Amino acid sequence: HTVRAAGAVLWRDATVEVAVIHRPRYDDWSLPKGKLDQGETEPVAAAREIHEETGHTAVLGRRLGRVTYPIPQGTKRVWYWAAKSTGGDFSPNDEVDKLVWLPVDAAMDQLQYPDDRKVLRRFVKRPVDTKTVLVVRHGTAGRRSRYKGDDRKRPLDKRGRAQAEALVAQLMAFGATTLYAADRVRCHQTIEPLAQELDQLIHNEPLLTEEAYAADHKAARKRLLEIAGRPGNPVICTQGKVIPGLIEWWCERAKVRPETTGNRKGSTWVLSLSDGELVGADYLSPPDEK
Ligand SMILES: Nc1nc2c(ncn2[C@@H]2O[C@H](COP(=O)(O)OP(=O)(O)O)[C@@H](O)[C@H]2O)c(=O)[nH]1
Ligand SMILES: [Mg+2]
Repeated sequence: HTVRAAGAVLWRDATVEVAVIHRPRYDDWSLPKGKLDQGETEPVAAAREIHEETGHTAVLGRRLGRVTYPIPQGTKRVWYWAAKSTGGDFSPNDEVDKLVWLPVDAAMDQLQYPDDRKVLRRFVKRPVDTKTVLVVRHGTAGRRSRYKGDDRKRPLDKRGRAQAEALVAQLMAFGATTLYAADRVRCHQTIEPLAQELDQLIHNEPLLTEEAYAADHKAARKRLLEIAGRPGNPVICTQGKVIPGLIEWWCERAKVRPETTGNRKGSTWVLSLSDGELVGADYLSPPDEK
């Protein structure tokens, strides 16, 4: 069998130091990680494990790949994120009796596992103090053909409503702060729950609809870059025939290679930016898939 897990390179600005945790059961030094709970997405599990094992709150940034290791029951697969500490503090807990904050070179020597050193090597390979643009395809909204009335007003269905609710924890894991939605009800409804959680208004985006994008893709590219340049971590909820065009264009321009890809309803692209440059493009499956 295969056990899905998530973890992080937790880091702080002491000047970058990384957290290394000691687990006395095994007597080893590692990166924080743990298994996904039922219904949990990898990013939400990573943030929870950071809090349970280190005592810190954090904001996830760039994805740092996956590590597979054998366990008695079969295989454990762990997706890792860079995670900047935002608060909290370490007190000993069930799994961890010691935490040390080390510069990356010293942390590399402290780690027990070759695959944790590979993760830390990926961490240092690019900027970590990043901002994040979260591009979300709206949730499930039934069929255009079975809908009577303006297609623009077609609402989320029950499943899509559930996806919208499940996206709050996932987008908050990345420190979402500002909200944008293509001019379609189904796009606004996907981030409505997040708008209530943040108490933030959704800015309507006429240029990022399928129809607008098809007629004027250059206006849409320029609008994406403008949103990306504003302070904060914006969420942009749009449509299936818009997102691949925008993501592939930006990744080809920046020479960024996405490790995963897809375009499902409810999916999220985490775009990591440093000083205006794209440095990561991480596709997350819908919260009720995978
Ligand atoms: N190769 C490898 N083994 C690990 C790692 N973490 C834990 N283990 C080993 O895998 C087994 C299960 O540990 P773990 O995955 O932490 O699960 P838990 O301790 O039951 O929560 C134990 O033998 C661990 O020593 C790792 O990063 N790599
Ligand atoms: Mg283990």
